[PDB]
Amino acid sequence: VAAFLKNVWAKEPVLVASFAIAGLAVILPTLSPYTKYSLMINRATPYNYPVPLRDDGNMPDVPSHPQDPQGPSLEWLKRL
Amino acid sequence: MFMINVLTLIIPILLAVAFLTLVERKVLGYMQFRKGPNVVGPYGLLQPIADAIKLFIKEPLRPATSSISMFILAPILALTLALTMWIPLPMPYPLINMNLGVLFMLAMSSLAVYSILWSGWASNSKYALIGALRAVAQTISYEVTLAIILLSVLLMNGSFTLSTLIITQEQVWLIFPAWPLAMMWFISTLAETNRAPFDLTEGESGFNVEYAAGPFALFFMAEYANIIMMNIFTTTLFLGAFHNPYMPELYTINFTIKSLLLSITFLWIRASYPRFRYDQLMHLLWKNFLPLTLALCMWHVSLPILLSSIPPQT
Amino acid sequence: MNLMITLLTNFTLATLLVTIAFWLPQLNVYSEKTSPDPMGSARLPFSMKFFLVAITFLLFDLEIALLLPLPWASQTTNLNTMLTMALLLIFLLAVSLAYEWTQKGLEWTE
Amino acid sequence: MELLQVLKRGLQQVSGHGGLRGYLRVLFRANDVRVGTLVGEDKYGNKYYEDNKQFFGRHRWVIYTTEMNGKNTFWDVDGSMVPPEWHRWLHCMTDDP
Amino acid sequence: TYKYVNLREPSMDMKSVTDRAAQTLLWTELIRGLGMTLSYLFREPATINYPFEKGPLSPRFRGEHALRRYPSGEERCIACKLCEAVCPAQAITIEAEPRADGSRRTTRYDIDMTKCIYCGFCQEACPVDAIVEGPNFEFSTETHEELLYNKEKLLNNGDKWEAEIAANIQADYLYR
Amino acid sequence: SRGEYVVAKLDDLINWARRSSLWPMTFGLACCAVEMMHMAAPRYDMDRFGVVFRASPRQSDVMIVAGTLTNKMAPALRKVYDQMPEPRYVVSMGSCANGGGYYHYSYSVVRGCDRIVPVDIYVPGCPPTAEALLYGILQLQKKIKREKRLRIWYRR
Amino acid sequence: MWFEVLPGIAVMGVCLFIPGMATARIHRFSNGGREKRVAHYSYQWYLMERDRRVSGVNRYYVSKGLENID
Amino acid sequence: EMVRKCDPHIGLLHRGTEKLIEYKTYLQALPYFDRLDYVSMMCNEQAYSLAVEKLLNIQPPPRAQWIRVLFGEITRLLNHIMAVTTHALDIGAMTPFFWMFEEREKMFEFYERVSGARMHAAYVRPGGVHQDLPLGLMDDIYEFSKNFSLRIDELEEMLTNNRIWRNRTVDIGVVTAEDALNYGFSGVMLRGSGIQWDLRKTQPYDVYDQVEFDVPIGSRGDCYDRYLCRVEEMRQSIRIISQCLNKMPPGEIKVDDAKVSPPKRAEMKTSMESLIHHFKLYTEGYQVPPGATYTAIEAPKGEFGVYLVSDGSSRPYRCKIKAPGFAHLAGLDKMSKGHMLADVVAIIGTQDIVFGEVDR
Ligand SMILES: CCCCCCCCCCCCCCCCCC(=O)OC[C@H](COP(=O)([O-])OCC[N+](C)(C)C)OC(=O)CCCCCCCCCCCCCCCCC
Ligand SMILES: CCCCCCCCCCCCCCCCCC(=O)OC[C@H](COP(=O)(O)OCCN)OC(=O)CCCCCCCCCCCCCCCCC
Ligand SMILES: CCCCCCCCCCCCCCCCCC(=O)OC[C@H](COP(=O)(O)OCCN)OC(=O)CCCCCCCCCCCCCCCCC
Ligand SMILES: CCCCCCCCCCCCCCCCCC(=O)OC[C@H](COP(=O)(O)OCCN)OC(=O)CCCCCCCCCCCCCCCCC
Ligand SMILES: CCCCCCCCCCCCCCCCCC(=O)OC[C@H](COP(=O)(O)OCCN)OC(=O)CCCCCCCCCCCCCCCCC
Ligand SMILES: CCCCCCCCCCC1=C(C)C(=O)C(OC)=C(OC)C1=O
Ligand code: SF4
Ligand code: SF4
Ligand code: SF4
Repeated sequence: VAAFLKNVWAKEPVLVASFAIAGLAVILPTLSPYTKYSLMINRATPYNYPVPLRDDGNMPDVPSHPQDPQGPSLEWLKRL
Repeated sequence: MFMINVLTLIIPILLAVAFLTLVERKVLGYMQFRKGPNVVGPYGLLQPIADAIKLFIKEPLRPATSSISMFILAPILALTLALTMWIPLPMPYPLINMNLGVLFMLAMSSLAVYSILWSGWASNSKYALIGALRAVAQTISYEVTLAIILLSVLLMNGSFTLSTLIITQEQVWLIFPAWPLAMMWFISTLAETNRAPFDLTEGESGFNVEYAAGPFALFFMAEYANIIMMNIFTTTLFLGAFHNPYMPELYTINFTIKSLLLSITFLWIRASYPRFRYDQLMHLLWKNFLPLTLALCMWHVSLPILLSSIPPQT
Repeated sequence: MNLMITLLTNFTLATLLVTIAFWLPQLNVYSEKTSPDPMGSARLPFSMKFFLVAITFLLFDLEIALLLPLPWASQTTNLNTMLTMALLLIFLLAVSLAYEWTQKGLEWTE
Repeated sequence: MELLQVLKRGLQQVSGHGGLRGYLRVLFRANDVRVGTLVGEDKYGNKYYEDNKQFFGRHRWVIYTTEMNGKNTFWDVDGSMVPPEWHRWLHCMTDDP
Repeated sequence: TYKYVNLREPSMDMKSVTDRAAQTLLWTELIRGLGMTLSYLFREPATINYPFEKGPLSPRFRGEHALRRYPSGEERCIACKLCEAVCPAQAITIEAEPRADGSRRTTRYDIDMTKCIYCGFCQEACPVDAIVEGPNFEFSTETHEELLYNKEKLLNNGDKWEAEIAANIQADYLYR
Repeated sequence: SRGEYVVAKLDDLINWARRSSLWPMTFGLACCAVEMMHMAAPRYDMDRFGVVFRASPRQSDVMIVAGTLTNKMAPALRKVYDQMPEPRYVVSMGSCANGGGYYHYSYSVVRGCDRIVPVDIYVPGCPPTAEALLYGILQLQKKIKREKRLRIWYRR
Repeated sequence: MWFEVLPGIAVMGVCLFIPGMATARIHRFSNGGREKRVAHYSYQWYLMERDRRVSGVNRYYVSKGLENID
Repeated sequence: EMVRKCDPHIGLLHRGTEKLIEYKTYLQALPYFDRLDYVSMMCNEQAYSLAVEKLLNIQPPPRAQWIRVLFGEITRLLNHIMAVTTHALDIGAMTPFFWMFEEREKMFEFYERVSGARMHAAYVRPGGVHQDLPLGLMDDIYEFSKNFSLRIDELEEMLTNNRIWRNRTVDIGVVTAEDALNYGFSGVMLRGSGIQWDLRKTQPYDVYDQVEFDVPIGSRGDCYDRYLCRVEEMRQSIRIISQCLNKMPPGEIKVDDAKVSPPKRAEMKTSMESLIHHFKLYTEGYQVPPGATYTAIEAPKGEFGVYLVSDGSSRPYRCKIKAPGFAHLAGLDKMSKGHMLADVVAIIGTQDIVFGEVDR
């Protein structure tokens, strides 16, 4: 399998570079520790208005003010 | 006041296309161990003026055209599309600040092959028509790698906005993460403009040999407007300059120097290489640039995701 | 509106220069010319290969048209599906190129 | 810095033609501004110049007269305006003016 | 006593194969050619400033024809028709007679400059150095018959160019 | 008058532009082609006069006939001259284009290109040197400089 | 020598410098000494039309600050 | 795209040269050979001179032979510069054309200093050369030769390793050795196919048995190996020029038979026999003994030969001119089968074709 690689790298190095770049593009997002952060950043981006909830009386994880401690925080994005 | 801005765009385009001819003749002179024009003006500065006045009073060839209307519309379309490719160019501010300036430029350069096609069919020579069809097939071939290289780059931009492409390159030139895209882009812009080593309209009779000298000068100046424009677009795209919003002329001087050096690089490439045979540049597109361009298109799709560097939409 | 003004100015400058280039040497009264091509009078021979490269352009350009919303598509929250379908469209353009290759479709204009 | 010596040589080429007027005179007639040692002047007003630092072909030249045999040769310089005694020297048939 | 151009079998180890692949993908020889063209960009060109600067010549140069005279005013040509006998293009037409003092002199000495091949066989056939092919090359005309020289035109060319022709012959007659 | 002054200045303008941008179509027939190529070579360099190197025949200003015109190529010369747009000029370079030359008495040679086309400059030599050909091109430029097209038009 | 080509490059470079300098100065002249408002999206156009209405003089670039409230 | 048939119609420069030779004397018919292969002037002069001298049973003096070989190799440089640079100019490499025509211009100055004409010298004559070298010429030929290798180096830097130039020449115009012998090819057209044949080695003339040089042999028969053979023949021509400059002997330059070569003008104007011989050589010409020779040299285009027939008079009965371009352009149709329209211009380039020697 090693003689085939040197043979095609001597004859057709454009296609070797092509299949190498394509194979890296296929396998490498499933191996990266940062692929989680792409999804986390895309769901942290507020295109819409954050429509508030009617306070029934029992929602301890929903804040009453933006500067309240509870709620989703973005210190992971400020730090990274 | 806006019409003043339109004229201060389009009249210096015509002047820079006029003097690009002089710069080409001089630089190709000194690279060929000779001088260029230095008799007509001081340092040849009146050579484009003399040559334009010569061409505009040269006799018409007065040919038999199949269509009079397409024989009129091919220079009109060539000049109009050569002038409309400049209006979204951010330098540092575009004339028309449109949200899809990249896609607009890609579309209006895709429309430029009708000048070649209509001018080839308007000539009654079958050989001129065959050469026109070869030029059209060459140009629409290299449009593919234009579109895909441009898409792969703008996956780092986030939008088709040309003005955002300055914001993208504030920390680094975009030729650093995309130099294989940049070099295939540069050769594809070299093959879009029928520019050497891809000038098979001068290899052994092109599409526009049947026009008069006036309309041939109009095709020629549309082609050089396309050359200067694609160099400016390449400079905006990969070699993006520093911009102070309180001092815009710094960006204007910086991109102007880079675009001049890139146009002189076109001049210096035509003074260095033999032509391709036609199947050899088809081989260069379909069998060399397009597999690499698809591989790097997969790479620039998947790379902002694996590095968490997806650019903003706005 | 500014775009329509600019397009009209570009078209008007182009039509003006074309009219000047077609009618400034017509003022000269040079002479009437009689003047009684590599092919002599033969009909234009069709080549299948130019038509094949034009259709191959059209098909890959439709695949490009599918590929064009990718910089906006990367902003989604379904990134695994977006990445799979993006790599799948570029792979199908590659498979179309490979089938055009290996069945001698890219030959004598390679 | 040696760019400064280049620009000083340009300024003394302006000085060497007797200022900006004679400088522009030789610039628009000769398309060339470099100064040489005046080898001589014939009976017509043609002036003959050496510069042995120039390469072989540039090292001898003529600035043609502005009037010869009644003709206004200010812009209409002519290669056959050179008399035969200077035609050996200018065409390098001899070293001797 | 011979050599083989292009008979090098290239090395197939990973070093040389990677060198050739880097040349293919990174375009090294194309940058080499661009560098050589850039190196000529900064050389001084070889262009002389014609008409003010002239191309170098030699006293052997074969230009415009001339009939010469002695240092007494008497013309050298004694009508022997050797120049028109040796003339490879038959450009010279000569008719002669004895003139009023009985000298052997021509009455017709035509040179068609549009038949002439400018090879100077006439000036080396000439036993008295009468015909020469002088140093003038800048004698283009606007009309064809202005290049059909008669004896008057050739004698006027000799009177015009003798100060240069005699010095060129003085430079070159020891090689003849 | 005033119109005489205007047509004088306009003739000077159009003659400046035509002589300062001459484009040659060179017939590389015979040995004179090599010396035309030396007139284009970097020592003499026609392009510094605005005289470009190898314009196409449908856009050229002067036809430089450089070499022997044989009888088998006389209609090809005439056809190229008929396809040239006006003002077209013809420079006859060297003795075979001028009067047949060394092949004047041949069965197969047109005795001078002036039998086929009208000729403006006759450049003599076998071959004429590249400096002599450049002299002939500058004499052609002086011939264009003294043209009186609009002045004769104003007097007709 | 090679600096003979620099006058043509200077003329062409000034001609390339002119359009960007012109559009920068025309944008600052037509928009109150500032950049032209970039409205690629309908929220930016909404705020711009709000500025044109709150300025009172039918010009979005006439800015109104704390002095326009009590 | 493919070329099925290539039919070259020629005769557009047929000027009836060798019928015009039949009415002119041997000295008078010498300058027709300047104009056949009109980039290889003194080589054709040498071929005609060797033909006439072979029929005359005389030989040139040694200094004449060394001058003829010196200017034959200067001429070989001229022709290979023309060949390589116009073969690249037609393909599209326009720049080494201009780079090499200044060295070409300096060699035309060498011709003009030795004869008076820049191209058609009429300098190599039957009997020797017409005139001796002027003083200071060999020093300037040395100053040229000292620098010309770098000019070949930068030409070869532009074209040889360039991938575009290799794609225009590597599988183009491939000629087998047996077809090249059968089609009558000569010179590089043989040696590109591997045929070890050069007439300056095998059938040597004037002093080529005394100069030492190598012969570039191709291996594939294509346009590219013929290109490399012409570049290496420029190299080896510089080698021969150095050996000619160092080994130039003293002595006369015409044969000292005043019934063949004309006497000096100092003794023509003094001696009776010399004036009679000057008269008869410039009016009648010398008589050549009756016979037919075929004398061929290795011109820079290939075997350039003269089949020269004398009947006893001072004018040739017949002068057939064998030129390499005739057979090479007859082989053009075979060499272009299975190739493309932009390959035919490379094949007409690699066959160094000048139509003065093709059509006569
Ligand atoms: C925008 C600013 C300027 C940009 C740069 C451009 C400036 C310089 C321009 C020079 C003049 C060029 C004139 C035209 C030349 C045209 C000919 C030519 O070059 O053809 C292209 C040639 C064509 O190949 P070819 O024709 O030479 O080779 C023969 C081809 N076969 C075998 C098919 C017959 O090469 C390419 O197509 C390469 C394009 C760029 C490739 C970039 C690869 C990047 C690295 C990938 C990874 C490699 C490592 C291995 C994997 C590692 C993984 C971690
Ligand atoms: C899995 C990731 C995604 C993969 C798909 C997307 C890839 C992106 C690039 C698309 C390219 C499309 C066209 C490819 C066609 C391949 C087949 C081919 O060309 O075969 C013919 C060729 C011989 O060439 P010839 O027929 O003469 O053609 C004229 C040129 N000489 O034969 C050859 O040249 C032989 C070439 C085949 C071997 C290449 C090996 C490369 C190895 C790289 C490292 C490992 C990569 C692993 C990925 C999977 C590999 C199978
Ligand atoms: C963004 C900037 C872009 C700039 C682009 C242009 C750059 C180069 C500009 C030109 C530079 C200077 C050129 C001078 C040329 C020579 C003019 C001249 O002197 O002509 C002399 C001629 C005959 O004069 P005469 O009196 O006969 O002479 C005998 C004297 N004893 O007399 C005549 O010919 C008559 C007079 C003609 C004068 C013409 C001068 C040049 C015209 C240039 C027009 C365009 C200039 C730029 C426009 C925009 C900026 C203002
Ligand atoms: C033979 C005939 C003659 C041939 C020569 C002349 C024609 C060819 C050359 C001219 C081509 C005309 C192109 C017209 C449309 C161009 C596309 C376009 O409008 O893109 C710009 C922009 C899109 O970007 P975006 O920023 O999203 O929009 C603004 C929102 N803030 O969108 C905008 O800014 C929208 C602006 C308003 C809409 C403009 C519509 C223009 C008029 C309709 C087309 C007229 C031309 C018809 C013929 C075309 C060619 C066949
Ligand atoms: C009421 C009065 C006015 C009537 C209408 C006139 C309109 C303006 C026309 C321009 C002025 C008229 C004179 C035109 C030139 C005539 C004089 C001339 O040619 O002088 C010769 C001189 C150079 O001498 P020469 O012999 O050519 O050089 C040999 C080399 N040493 O040549 C020179 O020095 C250079 C001459 C340059 C010519 C003028 C500059 C170019 C044209 C500018 C106007 C047109 C521009 C149009 C747009 C072009 C494209 C951008
Ligand atoms: C509105 C008109 C502006 C001036 C016309 C365009 C600028 C002048 C270019 C002249 C020119 C040059 C120098 C030139 O070299 C050339 O040949 C390749 C041309 O094509 C025919 C040209 O048109
Ligand atoms: S130079 Fe030659 S062709 Fe001319 S006249 Fe003299 S002998 Fe005849
Ligand atoms: S020019 Fe000389 S050779 Fe000719 S006829 Fe006169 S004297 Fe004799
Ligand atoms: S005039 Fe003479 S040198 Fe010139 S091309 Fe003709 S034969 Fe050759």
